[PDB]
Amino acid sequence: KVINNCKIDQCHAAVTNHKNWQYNSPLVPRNAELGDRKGKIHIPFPLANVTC
Amino acid sequence: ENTQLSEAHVEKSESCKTEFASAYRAHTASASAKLRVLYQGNNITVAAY
Ligand SMILES: *[C@@H]1O[C@H](CO)[C@@H](O)[C@H](O)[C@H]1NC(C)=O
Ligand SMILES: *[C@@H]1O[C@H](CO)[C@@H](O)[C@H](O)[C@H]1NC(C)=O
Repeated sequence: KVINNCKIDQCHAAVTNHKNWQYNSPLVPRNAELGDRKGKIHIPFPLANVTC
Repeated sequence: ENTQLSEAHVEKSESCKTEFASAYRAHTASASAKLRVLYQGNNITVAAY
């Protein structure tokens, strides 16, 4: 697309359509005011008792 | 005129099922004993409260 009578400045662009999910780190901004959940995954390697 | 919102809270760790300390209250105790008795040339053992 082409826009007439405008400078290179005063314009903003972004990519807006995604088809995958991602973990919600505190280093990335939120999608919207109330987040929508899509799934979950587990943490491996539990603890146990042993002798030394 | 941009803003930022932050929040946090506190929870309990999963490792509390293995590493923990317990606080108790005590009362009066009981007693028990074990003995050896020599009776007509033989050794016998008894156990009682
Ligand atoms: C062994 O681990 C279990 C949990 O896995 C815990 O309940 C128990 O107190 C542990 N015992 C010792 C002696 O560490
Ligand atoms: C068992 O009795 C004998 C005597 O018949 C004695 O010499 C021995 O010391 C007794 N046993 C123990 C463990 O004291």
